[PDB]
This record gives sequence, C-alpha cells and structure tokens, in this order.
Amino acid sequence: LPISMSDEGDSFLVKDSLGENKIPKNPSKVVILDLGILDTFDALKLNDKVVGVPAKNLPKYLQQFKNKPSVGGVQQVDFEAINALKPDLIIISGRQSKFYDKLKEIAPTLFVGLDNANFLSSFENNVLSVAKLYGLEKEALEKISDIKNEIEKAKSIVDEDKKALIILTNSNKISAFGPQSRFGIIHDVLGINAVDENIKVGTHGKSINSEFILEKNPDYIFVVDRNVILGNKERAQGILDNALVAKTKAAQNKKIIYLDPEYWYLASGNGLESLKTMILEIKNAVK
Ligand SMILES: O=C(N[C@@H](CO)C(=O)O)c1cccc(O)c1O
Ligand SMILES: O=C(N[C@@H](CO)C(=O)O)c1cccc(O)c1O
Ligand SMILES: [Fe+3]
Repeated sequence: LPISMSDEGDSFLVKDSLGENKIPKNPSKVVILDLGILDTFDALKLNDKVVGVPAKNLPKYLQQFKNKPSVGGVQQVDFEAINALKPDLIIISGRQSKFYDKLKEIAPTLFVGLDNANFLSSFENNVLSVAKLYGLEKEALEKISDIKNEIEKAKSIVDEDKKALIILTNSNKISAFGPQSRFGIIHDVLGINAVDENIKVGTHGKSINSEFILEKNPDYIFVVDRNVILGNKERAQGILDNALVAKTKAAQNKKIIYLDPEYWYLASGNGLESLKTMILEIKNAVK
C-alpha cells in the first residue's frame, strides 16, 4: 500500500498499491495528473521536468503550469496527448486508477494516492518518494517539517468543546463526510471534533437534508461546493439559506465556512504548498 523503492542504480524499482515499475532516476518528461503532486514539483523546483498537466482542471494556484501541454482533465484523461508526449513517467492519484493499465502501456505509472485513514503518513510517503527520484530528500524533509509545524499551530487554537459537520453540495443535494473520509483531515489531523464521529462513508458522502443538520447543530459547518467545479447556478449558499440551517449555531455565529473546492474537491493534499494553504484555511476559520 505505501510506495517503496530500491535503488538499482540508474533507476529505482518502485512498488505501490497499483503495481510495480522501473522508474529512471531524474525523469525529464513527467505527465502529472495529481494536482497536489504537481504543486510539490513546483515546491521542489522540478517545474522543468513536467511535460503534461490536466489543463481542464488547472486551479488558480497552479497557473505557472498553464503553458505546459494538456493531457486533459483529472477525469477526462487524454490518452493520445499523453502518448504523443512520450513521457518517461506518469503520476496519478485515485481518480485515474481506472486507467492504470492503459497508462502503464505508455510509460511507468506511479500511484500517489492519499490514504484517507492515514493521511499524514501517506502524504509524507508520496512527497518523499517523488523527492527520492531526484535526490531531493533533504529539501523535502525540511518542507514536510514546515507542514508539521503549521499543523501544530492550527491544532493549538482548536476549541475542544466545539464540533463540526463537513458537507458537499451538488445540484441541490447535500451529503455529509466525517473522520477518515476524503475531507477527514479537518477531524483526523487538525483535531476539530465531529458532530458525528460515525458517518464513516464513501467518495461522494452520506445523503442528508437540512433537518439532519439542525439535529446535529454544529458549531462549524465546512462546505465543499462541488457545483463550482461544474454546473451552477446552484450554490451552497442558496441551498443552505433555509430556516432549519438558520437556527443552527454555525449559521448564527457565521461559521458556515465555504472551503475553496479547487483545493478540497480537486484534492491537492499532496502539495507541499497547497496542503499548507488548506491548513491555514481551516485555522483561520476557527481561530
Ligand atoms: O464527473 C465526475 N463525477 C461523476 C460522478 O459524480 C459525474 O457524473 O459527475 C467528476 C468530475 C470532475 C471531478 C470529479 O471528482 C468527478 O467525480
Ligand atoms: O473515481 C472517482 N469517482 C468516480 C465515481 O464512481 C468518477 O469517476 O466519477 C473519484 C475518486 C476520488 C475522488 C473523486 O472526487 C472521485 O470523483
Ligand atoms: Fe468527484
């Protein structure tokens, strides 16, 4: 399940949860489909190694890669474009696991998935494995260290009594997420208590309504509005403007927090800088 690597010696033999690859050291033509690992290449000064990115889903904080060749979107993967580039490495996360075999035909394909049950250790493993390919472990370890310090700063101001609910909105549907989920970092790493520790659910969450939100009466509601990533004009603010949500402590104290979906939904948690931004976003909403 974690990435492991043996040096031998112009290359690494690399094993991860999807399979095995010989990856050359210092690859010079890397197609990156995980946006977080893309941010990490920037933080490690490896921008020139990147030859393909998913320009259809390129967020505001990664616009320094806007000039790179497109390999489509995180879901709409453009295989002909990837093949045309003749990359020496393709890096993917969970969203492209269904395309593994076709990708691995083109070139070695490294899986940098984030484990929702073990976010930090998978994050470190992902970043260090990538850094190892380039002999950059020292630099990566220093930046991981900074992230851990940001985590400690954020934890330090968390109000132990208060509780949060995490929701996703899509069209007019609300779904809920708790510990060990795709947004679990809020509870599992930053220490914010859940209104319901037992939601323990999947990729697009547990169906709920406003009645459920009032019943839980969260002090904080963290909202990931998926409509923004695609078709509005529906917006979480609209969905949540009703008398049930309005009675809630979160609504009353203006602690309905609209998290930037270009980080939370697109899931750039592998990024040495984007993960920091996400941590500060949570810290600043609760401090
Ligand atoms: O198309 C997507 N998901 C399908 C399942 O909800 C859908 O039909 O919208 C989709 C698009 C961009 C990003 C995603 O994570 C995603 O799941
Ligand atoms: O593969 C995913 N979802 C599929 C729904 O079955 C999809 O491709 O839409 C998927 C995986 C991680 C994160 C996602 O947002 C996501 O949509
Ligand atoms: Fe999705």
